[PDB]
Amino acid sequence: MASRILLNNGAKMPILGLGTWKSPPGQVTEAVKVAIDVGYRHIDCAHVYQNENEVGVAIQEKLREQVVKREELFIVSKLWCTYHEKGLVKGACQKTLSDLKLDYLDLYLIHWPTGFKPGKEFFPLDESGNVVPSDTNILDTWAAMEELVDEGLVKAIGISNFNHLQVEMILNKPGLKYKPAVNQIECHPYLTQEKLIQYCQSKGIVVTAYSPLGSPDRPWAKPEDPSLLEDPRIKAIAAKHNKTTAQVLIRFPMQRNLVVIPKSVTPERIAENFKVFDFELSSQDMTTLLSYNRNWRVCALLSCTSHKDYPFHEEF
Ligand SMILES: NC(=O)c1ccc[n+]([C@@H]2O[C@H](COP(=O)([O-])OP(=O)(O)OC[C@H]3O[C@@H](n4cnc5c(N)ncnc54)[C@H](OP(=O)(O)O)[C@@H]3O)[C@@H](O)[C@H]2O)c1
Ligand SMILES: O=C(O)COc1cc(F)ccc1C(=O)NCc1nc2ccccc2s1
Repeated sequence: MASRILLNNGAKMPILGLGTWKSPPGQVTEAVKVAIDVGYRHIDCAHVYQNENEVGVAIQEKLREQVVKREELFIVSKLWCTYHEKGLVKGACQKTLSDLKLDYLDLYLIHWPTGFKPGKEFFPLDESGNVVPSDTNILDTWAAMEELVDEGLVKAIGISNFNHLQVEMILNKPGLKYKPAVNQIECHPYLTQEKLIQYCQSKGIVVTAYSPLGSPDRPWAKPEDPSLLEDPRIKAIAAKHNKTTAQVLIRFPMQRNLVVIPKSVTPERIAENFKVFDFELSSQDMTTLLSYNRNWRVCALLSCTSHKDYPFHEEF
């Protein structure tokens, strides 16, 4: 298991990164410092997570300490839905750069394929609770992302939560200049994504798996939801390998040629989650884990389901 995967822009991306959604601003600086100390070289960020400044403090301190060189880090962020408008994309990227204390991003993603009305509110709603769309389309937003590459603000661009028809739309964009390097999507044994993954990989697009542990700290969790970390079938595979269930859940996408970005602010877990390069799941383990698919999503917000570009109506 090599540590980095080659992207279609010629750069190499670490297959294990640290997630930062829900990482409290008073804890995430130390979390990222610990992560870098124990070997992480890829951090997954987003403006909408409201903690980029604090993530940036950690990155900058480790650069200043000369624990790691900037060239050895792979920092990812994402353009929020309220910034899809052409004239807002660069400023959104620059705000993220300023908060992260970087002069470039390794990868910048369209966070969701849905544009929302610009403003201070991340989820602008009408009086009945429906998200208010913007009249932007994914193709023009993509052209705006391409400009960021051409101004040196980002080394690679990509997409997130795009279904295969939406990926196809970009691949078929008139005058397409840069193909997406990555599609970052939810993926775990309850949402295995065989079709979308094969499609993306067949086009040379690297897939990143988010919520690989099933996001047990998601704020909308319900008692009746399935629970990966507590699934006796997955625990059994972990026991066989003398690893934790979380370690199995992280190793699983790695063996599908995916990048994976588990989140933690707990130092012991940050370290545990990185110790996944010293064992191998069997082909049988892999197919067995795949067999647990439920088409169950952590991320699929009801208020956005009428947006014309809502991604999860399509089969894949
Ligand atoms: N592109 C998108 O739309 C999108 C959507 C969702 C997520 N993401 C990215 O993917 C990252 C990961 O997904 P996620 O945050 O939803 O959830 P996740 O990584 O599946 O799970 C995080 C949860 O698992 C716990 N945890 C971590 N390591 C553990 C271990 N070894 N043993 C037991 N529990 C453990 C964490 O607790 P503690 O932190 O308390 O240790 C936290 O409650 C996000 O942080 C974000 O960077 C992107
Ligand atoms: O979107 C993420 O990366 C993680 O989820 C969130 C993070 C935040 F900081 C704030 C909100 C969310 C959240 O509600 N995410 C669930 C979402 N589902 C859809 C569906 C269509 C369009 C946009 C969204 S956002």
